[PDB]
Amino acid sequence: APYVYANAKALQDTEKVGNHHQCVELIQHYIRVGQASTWQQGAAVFGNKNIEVGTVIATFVNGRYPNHNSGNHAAFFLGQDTGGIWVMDQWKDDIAKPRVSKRYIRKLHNGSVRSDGTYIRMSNNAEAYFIVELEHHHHH
Repeated sequence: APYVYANAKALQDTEKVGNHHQCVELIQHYIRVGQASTWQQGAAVFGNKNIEVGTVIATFVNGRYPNHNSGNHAAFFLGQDTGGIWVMDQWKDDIAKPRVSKRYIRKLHNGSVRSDGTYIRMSNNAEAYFIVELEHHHHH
């Protein structure tokens, strides 16, 4: 929890924002999280008993946001249960996603991280989501 938008729950039904209506641009409109290429993988979201409503979360692979992967995604955490997580997000599809809105991301059967660091159906895989953190001091 280094980024927590306390009003993330209020975003339901708002107009999509940013220059391309992309998932990262929703976060960036309200919070200066920077470019996703700078993010460091934080604690896992699914199962985490400490994550606060509004925490900025994202898909992470091998410690980093996978810009190279069509399944990359970012969102605001809303809550969780035994079957998945509720997030607040957006993306460019004006038909499936006309507004900023909540959706349920499930823990999939055998959906845990694979040896190469990847996840099946990653953006729709609750286990792919980690808290967005800052690079530590031992980076160069």
